[PDB]
Amino acid sequence: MMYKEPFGVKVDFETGIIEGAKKSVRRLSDMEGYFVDERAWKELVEKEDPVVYEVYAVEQEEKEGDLNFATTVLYPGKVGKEFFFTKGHFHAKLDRAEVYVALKGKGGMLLQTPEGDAKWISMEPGTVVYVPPYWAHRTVNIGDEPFIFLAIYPADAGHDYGTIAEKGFSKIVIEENGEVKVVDNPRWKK
Amino acid sequence: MMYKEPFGVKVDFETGIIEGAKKSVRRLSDMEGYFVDERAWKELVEKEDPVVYEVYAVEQEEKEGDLNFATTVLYPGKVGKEFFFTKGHFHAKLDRAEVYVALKGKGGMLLQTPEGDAKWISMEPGTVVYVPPYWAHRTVNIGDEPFIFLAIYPADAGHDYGTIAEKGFSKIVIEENGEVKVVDNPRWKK
Ligand SMILES: O=C(O)[C@@H](O)[C@H](O)[C@H](O)COP(=O)(O)O
Ligand SMILES: O=C(O)[C@@H](O)[C@H](O)[C@H](O)COP(=O)(O)O
Repeated sequence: MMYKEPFGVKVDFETGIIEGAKKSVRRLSDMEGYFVDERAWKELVEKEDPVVYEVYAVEQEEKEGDLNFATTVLYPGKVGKEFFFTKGHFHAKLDRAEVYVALKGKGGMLLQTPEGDAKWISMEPGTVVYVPPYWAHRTVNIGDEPFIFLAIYPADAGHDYGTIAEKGFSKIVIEENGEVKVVDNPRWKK
Repeated sequence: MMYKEPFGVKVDFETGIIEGAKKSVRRLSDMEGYFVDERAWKELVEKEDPVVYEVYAVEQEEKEGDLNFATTVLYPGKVGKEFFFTKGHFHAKLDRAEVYVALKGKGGMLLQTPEGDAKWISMEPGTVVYVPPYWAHRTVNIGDEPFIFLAIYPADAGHDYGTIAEKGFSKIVIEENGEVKVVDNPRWKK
């Protein structure tokens, strides 16, 4: 058998860039049907179509017991009142967990069960977040600078984006009167 | 079914302390039969019996797909010429991986296959280390201050300390003439 080669990689905690990893880019135009204010979404796409987030991932062959890791740089912004976020997903193998480490900026995680119950966990540098089996998860940038974090997750966890793409999360994170709010999603189908 | 509660915990990157986690302490006297210079080991135990390392672990019920994480504070020191290190272990389920994130200080990882081939990966703050399936792993502090890191690993990986307790690693990390060396272990049985 081949024993895979151990390695180290440099991660820059100031930029989130993983040396040699290769950036994946999600622009606002890649996120139709995600934000509550659909007209605000369309206008910002027309005017700018900004980068919402970038991901640097180091991934193994899909195998039980193995581990992937990735950084994300989630840029600051709003679509209407709603802060920039990641698409969010369940695992394909639902019972897989994740562990996140916040590195820079100010943000948080929205989590949701298949039944639709949602939780918010605030994230500042040094916060480690336990993403349990069976929960979907989305990260949100509530500040004025990039929100940067590292995620470690099973190599065989896979992705279910579709469920979230259709239903969204049951809570949204917005700014009103200069204050950040977590509130029920008015468009939540269930 | 119960969906486990998501949570965040504060990790202090300067001290490695995980809030609320509860310290496990490994003193030099807990490591008989680990260092090459057995007389140097015995003398330092008699004179001081220093703390070699402390671990703060956040662990789940042993279940496929779930994740544990832990910090270690590996203190600076030598037993003779040999730098302080962790005991080191294989997983009980051998094909489980780990991911480490170096936070503070200067150190590195020694890895070894069941066949006895060994690898060294240098670790400074920001270095992420991929610990592959089937490898044993030990961390080493090659500097003058605590070496602090975070590890994420499968909840069902388990521990095999016994193999390492009897055979050691095939390489040692020492200081000679003010320079750090990685060299063959003269006492390596195989
Ligand atoms: O481990 C993870 O889930 C992350 O690396 C995310 O994939 C990343 O933050 C981007 O979010 P999403 O995959 O939901 O678009
Ligand atoms: O994930 C790990 O393996 C670490 O948390 C180690 O357990 C820790 O560094 C202590 O080393 P050992 O378990 O080999 O005594």
